[PDB]
Amino acid sequence: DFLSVGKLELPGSMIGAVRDRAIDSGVLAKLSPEQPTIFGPVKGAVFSGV
Amino acid sequence: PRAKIVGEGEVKPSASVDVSAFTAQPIKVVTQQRVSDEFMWADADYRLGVLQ
Repeated sequence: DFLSVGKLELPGSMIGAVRDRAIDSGVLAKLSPEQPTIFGPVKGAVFSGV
Repeated sequence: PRAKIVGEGEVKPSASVDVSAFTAQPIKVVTQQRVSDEFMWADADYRLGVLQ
């Protein structure tokens, strides 16, 4: 009955990603500092009693 | 070559030349050592200077 959009097959458009979603990631990094060190086995001292 | 004693009528002969050609083909040699990255970081930050 008339000219439509169906005959003019449109490709569309892309809206890929959102830049900042909330990710679980890592909890531990929140409770204690990172203490970065040199490669190799790490050793420290443990004070136990009172 | 060796010369020969020749009379006035005798025939002056000839000798043969000795030639020896030698040839060498090019050869490539390889030497490989398989090191791990765990070692590679070690010589880097522990300061040993192993590779150089």
